[PDB]
Amino acid sequence: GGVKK
Amino acid sequence: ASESETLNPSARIMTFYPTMEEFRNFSRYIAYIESQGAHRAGLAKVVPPKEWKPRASYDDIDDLVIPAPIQQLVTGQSGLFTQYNIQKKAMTVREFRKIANSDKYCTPRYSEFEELERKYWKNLTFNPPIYGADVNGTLYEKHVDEWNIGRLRTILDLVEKESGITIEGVNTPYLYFGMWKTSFAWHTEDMDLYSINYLHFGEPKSWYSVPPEHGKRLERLAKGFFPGSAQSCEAFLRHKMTLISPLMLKKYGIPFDKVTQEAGEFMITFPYGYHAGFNHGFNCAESTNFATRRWIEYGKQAVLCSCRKDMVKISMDVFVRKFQPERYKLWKAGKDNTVIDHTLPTP
Ligand SMILES: O=C(O)CNC(=O)C(=O)O
Ligand SMILES: [Fe+2]
Ligand SMILES: [Zn+2]
Repeated sequence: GGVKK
Repeated sequence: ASESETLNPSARIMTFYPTMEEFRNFSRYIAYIESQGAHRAGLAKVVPPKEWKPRASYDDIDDLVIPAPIQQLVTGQSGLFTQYNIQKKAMTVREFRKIANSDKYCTPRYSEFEELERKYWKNLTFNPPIYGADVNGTLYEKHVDEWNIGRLRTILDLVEKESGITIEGVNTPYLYFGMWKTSFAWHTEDMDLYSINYLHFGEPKSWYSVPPEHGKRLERLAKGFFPGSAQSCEAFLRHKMTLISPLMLKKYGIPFDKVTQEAGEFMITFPYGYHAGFNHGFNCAESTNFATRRWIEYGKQAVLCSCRKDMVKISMDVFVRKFQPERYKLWKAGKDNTVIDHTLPTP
């Protein structure tokens, strides 16, 4: 999971 | 030095010019440039065959929405800085291009890159520019099957295939609209993956890169310069807020190389390859991460940031099981003491 930015 | 170390010994940034034939199979060409030691530098440039294009023209994107543009305030001195990203209300490419070209945020005049570079490091803390970064989407046309950042078909796809999990920017495309002085701090990719970067149009983007072989030395230097940050989060560089000038690197014996990416050119960063840079002026880049079998060991050993709870975390389980069955049981019981040879290629 997670996200860039 | 077993032939693996005799290739690209200086670990310098190499540039490749693939024929349309080589350019067609992405994963194959990557394995090839690595066979030439491109990975040693942590960064490689790939100029696509001249008749290749992923889009007709970009006169239509003036409308596109940058939902989360950011203002880059930089604080620091003597080659060491910390970048703080302030978020600004949404805006369109036209509003962005307008400010990017305005005489206020416009690219300064200069002769040789050496001079544009000196100005960057002299003025990065002045006139906080706006960067329309991490914009979800792609500019590739639906029919382009060569190096389409939207569907590279590498084993990184296993994350989605096996779990349905989507990680924006990692296994999905990201667009970056930059202007003069916008920059990207020193970092390796999430989970120390590979990254691909295509500069669609505009002014160039310059890169700094430290060979994976010397990554830890860069981390030790960084830790010493920012002890406060290091102790609250070992992997603080993943916060992407740390800027370090080439002169500081030079002064502390940390090997690195630089390269400038022109419009229509691809940049490839390798596992554990530390890099940082800045944009010359208005431009547009698209990027995403990808993986190869060689990445697996890096993924298993990547040191992640734990102080923030939204950071990219990928379960390595599916990869070890499928590509390292003999070690799955051992790794699961935390007894896999595999040492990584950065120069070695997937044999
Ligand atoms: O666009 C930027 O500011 C930084 N891009 C990357 O670090 C990349 O594509 O791997
Ligand atoms: Fe990167
Ligand atoms: Zn952290």
